[PDB]
Amino acid sequence: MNVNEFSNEFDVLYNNIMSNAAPGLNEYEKSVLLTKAQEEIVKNYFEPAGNKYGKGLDDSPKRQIDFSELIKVGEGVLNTSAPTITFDKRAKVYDLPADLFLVINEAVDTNAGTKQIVPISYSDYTRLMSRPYKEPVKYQAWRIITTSINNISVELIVNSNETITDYKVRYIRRPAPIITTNLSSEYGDVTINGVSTVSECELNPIIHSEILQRAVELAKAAYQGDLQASVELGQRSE
Amino acid sequence: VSSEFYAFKDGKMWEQFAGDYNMFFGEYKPFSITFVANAEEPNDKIFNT
Repeated sequence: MNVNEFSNEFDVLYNNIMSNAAPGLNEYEKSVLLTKAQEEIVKNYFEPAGNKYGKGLDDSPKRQIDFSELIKVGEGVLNTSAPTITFDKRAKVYDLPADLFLVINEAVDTNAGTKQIVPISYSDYTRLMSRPYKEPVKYQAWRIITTSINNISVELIVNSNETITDYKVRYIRRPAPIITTNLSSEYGDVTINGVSTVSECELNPIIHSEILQRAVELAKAAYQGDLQASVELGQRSE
Repeated sequence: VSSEFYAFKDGKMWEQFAGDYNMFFGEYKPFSITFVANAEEPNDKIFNT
């Protein structure tokens, strides 16, 4: 649905059926609530335990088509510009894309061959580095996060005697804001995520109705509810 | 005068309560009503509708 359609259907669901019988809502507030709603739906439908069906990203076709228009494949760039300090001796620091929301598949192309990357935990690192060999398996590579400055930097711990030629990242792109009107017209200086103009939803139409309903519930809780409503509806914010 | 109420302005006699509504002496004047909304005045309210 278009942003105008978003606003009109939002005023048909909230505001009763366009009766002007509930707290009047501005376009900036509607844009804010729609943005919050789309982040909430993304975070709830990625994590299987956040929704009611118990299904995550690729557990059903519906979730696949939901997250389809956010999947992005990008290459990581070497962070040799900054001579920072690494935690591991054989770690090549790489910078991830800026519009990164969630990583789901990462791979590295070495001289030996392509090796799928395994995100290792802080405990698994200590467990596997207390052994004789202290290297990954033949067909995998390790990755841990390190010092990052207004970005995401990752330590690529690949087996020694090898070189890294490419670092591909299939990640969920950060959703763009949902803005119904140019906010600079009526309002002095207000933004949603650094944007002031109209911003169409960069998602599949599948979850647009869900976003609208979640925004309606958020508006109802905030503008017609008490502390209990806010606390109860903040549970579904993660 | 008789059973009718009359007025005099600008050199002419205007019969009142006989013409079209809100037109006084040929000019349109508005009507308005102001009423204070003070219920539970010790509490801070947001006026919504």
